[PDB]
Amino acid sequence: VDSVCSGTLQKTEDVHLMGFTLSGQKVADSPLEASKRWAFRTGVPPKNVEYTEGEEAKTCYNISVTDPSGKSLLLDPPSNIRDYPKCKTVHHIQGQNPHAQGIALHLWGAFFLYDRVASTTMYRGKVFTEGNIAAMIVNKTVHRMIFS
Amino acid sequence: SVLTQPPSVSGAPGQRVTISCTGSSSNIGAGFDVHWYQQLPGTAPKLLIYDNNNRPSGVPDRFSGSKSGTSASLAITGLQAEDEADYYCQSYDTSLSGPVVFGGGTKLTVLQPKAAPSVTLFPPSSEELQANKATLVCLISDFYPGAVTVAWKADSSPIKAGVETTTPSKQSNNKYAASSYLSLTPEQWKSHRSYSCQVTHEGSTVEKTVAPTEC
Ligand SMILES: *[C@@H]1O[C@H](CO)[C@@H](O[C@@H]2O[C@H](CO)[C@@H](O[C@@H]3O[C@H](CO)[C@@H](O)[C@H](O)[C@@H]3O)[C@H](O)[C@H]2NC(C)=O)[C@H](O)[C@H]1NC(C)=O
Ligand SMILES: *[C@@H]1O[C@H](CO)[C@@H](O[C@@H]2O[C@H](CO)[C@@H](O)[C@H](O)[C@H]2NC(C)=O)[C@H](O)[C@H]1NC(C)=O
Repeated sequence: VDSVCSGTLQKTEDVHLMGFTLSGQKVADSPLEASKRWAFRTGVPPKNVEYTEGEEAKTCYNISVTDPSGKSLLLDPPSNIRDYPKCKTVHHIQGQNPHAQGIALHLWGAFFLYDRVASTTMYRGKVFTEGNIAAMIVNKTVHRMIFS
Repeated sequence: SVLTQPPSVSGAPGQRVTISCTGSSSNIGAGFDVHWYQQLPGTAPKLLIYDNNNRPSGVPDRFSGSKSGTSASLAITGLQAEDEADYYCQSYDTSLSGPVVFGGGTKLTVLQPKAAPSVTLFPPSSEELQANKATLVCLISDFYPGAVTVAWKADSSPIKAGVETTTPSKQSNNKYAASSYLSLTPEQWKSHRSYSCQVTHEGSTVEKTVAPTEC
């Protein structure tokens, strides 16, 4: 129904934020292609946001990037950053950048997805996949049937 | 070994030959370039093909590279005998296996005709004999294929004892070479009239002989 009143939210638990991948959006995810969407920049503070469920990822990345001196250009992961839950193929990459400064920011405005945490930046050594999230109401009964 | 290559590939001269290299999603399938190396027997690898299909100056137009899907291949047109070597494929890797990955390696064998061995047998050195030791040096090289039988016989009676024989190994001309040593005491060398080392290749047996002749 198109009405504002259509829909019921009984507990906060029934708000579900789902992470959908860019691979699921038929976007090229090869490491060489994927990296063309990532870029370094200063003056931007990385932000993180919690979500509840996510799509099984086609591909993920486990990346460490430094400057020539060996100092990471990627931020150390916060306590609450865990490797993405379900990746079919992880791309482990470790290297250095000759002339880059700041932090890794996704170009499309998409998020770096980890385990129930989306971010505007790439965390060093943590498994992630690219994606976006969407909010919806799912009651427990509906939730129980899907996941079981 | 992570990238898979043909254990062995052959071909006649003037022929077009192909050497494959297929990996996983990580090494090639991910989109990473493929590099090829040439290794002549006993030497260090040479950059043959880089960035999938490019030739560094010093490489013939006879050589060409190609990539499609999870595979990459090397093409040789106008196959020369010079080309007989060991071939290796390279690709960046995103798997647990490290960034740089090599293939298993390929024995490229360009056709050779049958070649009878050149056998030279030397009697124990007089200097060596002074040390109370005595060895006979049987040397057969320039032959193909790499397979020979060595027989040692005091006079007319063969004896399979004191024998140290090598495995054939090809030379720069891609023909094999093998050496055999017979360890005797100087008195055994003296006791018999003559010693004979005979090598059997292609149904034809070469029987050189030596004897205790001081001069
Ligand atoms: C994602 O990639 C990172 C590397 O970029 C992997 O992290 C590595 O985790 C292992 C195990 O925790 C670390 O090994 C140990 O390191 C300590 C020193 O910190 C050393 O004393 C031990 O002997 C051992 O080698 C490794 O250092 C660490 N690397 C970094 C740069 O943090 C991570 O495991 C990858 N994730 C997955 C799911 O594979
Ligand atoms: C949402 O998905 C669309 C569709 O792919 C993305 O659009 C791409 O945006 C980039 C950057 O502007 C362009 O280079 C591509 O050509 C666009 N794709 C298409 C098919 O038009 C959009 O950027 C995505 N945004 C988020 C937040 O995920």
